[PDB]
Amino acid sequence: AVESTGNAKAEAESRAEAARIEGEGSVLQAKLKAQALAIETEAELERVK
Amino acid sequence: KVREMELIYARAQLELEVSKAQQLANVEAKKFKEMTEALGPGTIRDLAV
Repeated sequence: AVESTGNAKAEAESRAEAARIEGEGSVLQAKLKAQALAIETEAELERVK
Repeated sequence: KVREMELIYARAQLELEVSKAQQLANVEAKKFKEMTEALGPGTIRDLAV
């Protein structure tokens, strides 16, 4: 019981432990993407204006 | 920002559109009036008579 449940628990815990990292990284990259779209559409806005 | 700039832009192009259309409507109506008065207002009634 302790071996099998411990194994599956460690495995799924590793899964979530990774997923939170790519999640937060997705957040920071979402922020950089937000700035990118921001300044890009802003500078482009002068052109279309 | 893009909906706003597009809004004022379209507002400008549209007011310009109704303006020019009003102008052509004016020269058209004036030309037609000058012609119909040049011809004789009652003569056309005789033409339809």
